[PDB]
Amino acid sequence: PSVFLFPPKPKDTLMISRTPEVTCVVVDVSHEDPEVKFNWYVDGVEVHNAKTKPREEQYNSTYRVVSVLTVLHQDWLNGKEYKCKVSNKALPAPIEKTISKAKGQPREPQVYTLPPSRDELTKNQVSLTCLVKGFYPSDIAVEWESNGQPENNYKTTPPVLDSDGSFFLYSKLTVDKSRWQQGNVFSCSVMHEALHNHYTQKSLSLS
Amino acid sequence: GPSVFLFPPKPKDTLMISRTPEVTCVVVDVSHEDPEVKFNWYVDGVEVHNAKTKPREEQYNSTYRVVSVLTVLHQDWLNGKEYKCKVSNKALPAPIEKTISKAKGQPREPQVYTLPPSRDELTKNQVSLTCLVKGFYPSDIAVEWESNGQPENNYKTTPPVLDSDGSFFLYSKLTVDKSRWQQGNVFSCSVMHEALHNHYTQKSLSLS
Ligand SMILES: *[C@@H]1O[C@H](CO[C@H]2O[C@@H](C)[C@@H](O)[C@@H](O)[C@@H]2O)[C@@H](O[C@@H]2O[C@H](CO)[C@@H](O[C@@H]3O[C@H](CO[C@H]4O[C@H](CO)[C@@H](O)[C@H](O)[C@@H]4O[C@@H]4O[C@H](CO)[C@@H](O[C@@H]5O[C@H](CO)[C@H](O)[C@H](O)[C@H]5O)[C@H](O)[C@H]4NC(C)=O)[C@@H](O)[C@H](O[C@H]4O[C@H](CO)[C@@H](O)[C@H](O[C@@H]5O[C@H](CO)[C@@H](O)[C@H](O)[C@H]5NC(C)=O)[C@@H]4O)[C@@H]3O)[C@H](O)[C@H]2NC(C)=O)[C@H](O)[C@H]1NC(C)=O
Ligand SMILES: *[C@@H]1O[C@H](CO[C@@H]2O[C@@H](C)[C@@H](O)[C@@H](O)[C@@H]2O)[C@@H](O[C@@H]2O[C@H](CO)[C@@H](O[C@@H]3O[C@H](CO[C@H]4O[C@H](CO)[C@@H](O)[C@H](O)[C@@H]4O[C@@H]4O[C@H](CO)[C@@H](O)[C@H](O)[C@H]4NC(C)=O)[C@@H](O)[C@H](O[C@H]4O[C@H](CO)[C@@H](O)[C@H](O)[C@@H]4O)[C@@H]3O)[C@H](O)[C@H]2NC(C)=O)[C@H](O)[C@H]1NC(C)=O
Repeated sequence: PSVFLFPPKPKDTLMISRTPEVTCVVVDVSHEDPEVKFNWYVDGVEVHNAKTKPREEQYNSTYRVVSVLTVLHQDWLNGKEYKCKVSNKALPAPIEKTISKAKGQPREPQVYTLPPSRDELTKNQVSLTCLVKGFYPSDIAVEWESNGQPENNYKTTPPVLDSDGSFFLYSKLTVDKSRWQQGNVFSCSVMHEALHNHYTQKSLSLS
Repeated sequence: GPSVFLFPPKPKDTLMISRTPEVTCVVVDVSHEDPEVKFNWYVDGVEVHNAKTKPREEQYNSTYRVVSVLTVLHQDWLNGKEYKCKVSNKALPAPIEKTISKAKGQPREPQVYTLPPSRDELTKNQVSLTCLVKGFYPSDIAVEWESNGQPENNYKTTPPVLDSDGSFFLYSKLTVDKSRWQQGNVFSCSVMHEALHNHYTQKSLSLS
């Protein structure tokens, strides 16, 4: 019997219209001892909002029990602590797990778009690059668009700790060479708490 | 009870015959009651006898740690042989077996591209030189930067990322003083991977 606690998605905390949530997952619940119990706290003050999702019977004859707590955007971004407490018959003592946003002064990301290398122009597809550096903490969302429509053939690296204590990442969008050569505009969109309106975009085109 | 961890060789050690690649079997949580541990090693299921076992080390939590190292042949690892470490201890009901090998699949040659700093970044005192490596399989790779034949210090590389075609990509970022870039120095990104000729390639970047 083990307990894991998961933070909300960055995009959910940065847009007021979306619903962020903390997730508490209990694994390795035996058939002999069901009836896992959940206690949730926020800065020590107990809350009663959580919902217990239906459990799954797994392939190795165990169960996974999930509890979800909805959180306010300003609570999470202010640094409040969330504690999940799990009690089962098989456990000797209740298990406590805690999570919160990383502490420290937030730092604004710098966004740079880089066109394909000239050597890549011999291929059928080319890579468009979006470098995002200098940001803190590491919670961030990156998306690509063109003509106001989302592009989907992109992949983003995990954040990497840089030598000055900030984070950086790269996002790579793959497009057909003919779309690049015709002059279409491609945009890298970045969402982070230290940005004005939590959002900025940078464009790239051959022109 | 004891736990067993098996570690692969470092990518640079398998790619240069002058270096020595090694597989490491590490056993933790050996009790003070039953400290005797036995190792058996197999390569493709055939037992080998040239492994080197270090003396047990007492930890501050009243347990022992034991390490056994097997030196491997470069061609054996690159040909996909499987290495098994088996650990026997009287506190166990059965021996513990762990297996490791190179990732399965056909190797694919990396494409290496260097990208100069963005124009918007030239207002800064430091600039970023970018090395993109894409299309490679498997993900075991080594990336380094140098200038004028001497290694550069201030770079960081992302972990490999699985792309949409089943191959991997990564980026490496070198941070340099703007003055060094604007004076026409040559910077070079070097890459080591099994699918490259001589396991090595290099690509340069300069103002010009
Ligand atoms: C019997 O079967 C059990 C279950 O069946 C599964 O078995 C598996 C082996 C597998 O084969 C499956 O086929 C099968 O279904 C099985 O139980 C295992 O146990 C594993 C460990 O023993 C456990 O692995 C851990 O996984 C977590 C992360 O798990 C998430 O990611 C995986 C993919 O990596 C997903 O598959 C999984 O479903 C989890 O999903 C994430 O969580 C939620 C819900 O999905 C998402 O969050 C929400 O998402 C919604 C949208 O869906 C909203 O967005 C919402 O807002 C969100 O909140 C989240 O997005 C999901 N993520 C992804 C990517 O999808 C890892 O964290 C573990 O890694 C640990 O590694 C080290 C080494 O131990 C640990 O030290 C470390 O711990 C912490 O690390 C911190 C670092 O900062 C540190 O600060 C802490 O101190 C430290 N703490 C401790 C105590 O160390 C990491 O935690 C680990 O890999 C499996 O997940 C689990 N199965 C399942 C299904 O969960 C049994 O093992 C098996 N055998 C037996 C004998 O019983
Ligand atoms: C008693 O104490 C032991 C020693 O710990 C010391 O004392 C305690 C009090 C602490 O202060 C420690 O910090 C201190 O070191 C404990 O041993 C540890 O046990 C845990 C498991 O219980 C081991 O965790 C496993 O670690 C794997 C990676 O380990 C590498 O990296 C470590 C740093 O991150 C490093 O310390 C290790 O030595 C090891 O280093 C590699 O060694 C090889 C060969 O020598 C080299 O080739 C590599 O280059 C080295 N790498 C680096 C980065 O240097 C993890 O991979 C592993 O996770 C895997 O399995 C888990 C499931 O268990 C999966 O969830 C996961 O996804 C992954 O697949 C696992 O976490 C730890 O390594 C042990 N420490 C040492 C030093 O051996 C005892 O646990 C403790 N016992 C009790 C009862 O308290």
